[PDB]
Amino acid sequence: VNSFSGYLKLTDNVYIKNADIVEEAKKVKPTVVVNAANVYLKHGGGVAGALNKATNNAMQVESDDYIATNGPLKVGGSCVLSGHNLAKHCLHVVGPNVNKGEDIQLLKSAYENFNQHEVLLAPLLSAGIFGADPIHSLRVCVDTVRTNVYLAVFDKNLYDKLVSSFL
Ligand SMILES: O=C(O)c1cncc(O)c1
Repeated sequence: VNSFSGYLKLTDNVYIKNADIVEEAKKVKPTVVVNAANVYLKHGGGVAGALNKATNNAMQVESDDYIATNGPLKVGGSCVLSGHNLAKHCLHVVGPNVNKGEDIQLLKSAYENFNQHEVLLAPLLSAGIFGADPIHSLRVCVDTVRTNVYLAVFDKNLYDKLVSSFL
């Protein structure tokens, strides 16, 4: 049993809810929250900007030190950093950004990072301002992630469309 409440079960291991991931992280304090990161860990907008704002910019300060030491992530890659006041850990995952021309096939590689963690609170990778079709992102998630994933979809309209269209 875990602390996640009000989710809709899609599969054996994937659950979904209409929720602000920031508000959900603050309530649950999950072991892992996933950030919709870019390779530079520049948390300017969407999930990353909202998560970073909720940490009072401590996520960005930590991220800048990580990049100064290690250089940029790969598209499809990830790193584990602090979850600050939101979670134990933040798994920063880089899905491909369609608005930068990145290979959508990298979305499966991005989701494979989730399999290193038994339970996660996450957004749909490459959705929102990353430009991918969220229906596609949910299908790749279900077909890739084997660990237990609790998806927080920000848009009520989109949430209802994801549920209604789910095969
Ligand atoms: O994860 C989301 O629900 C999301 C919704 N809108 C914009 C965005 O970048 C992400």
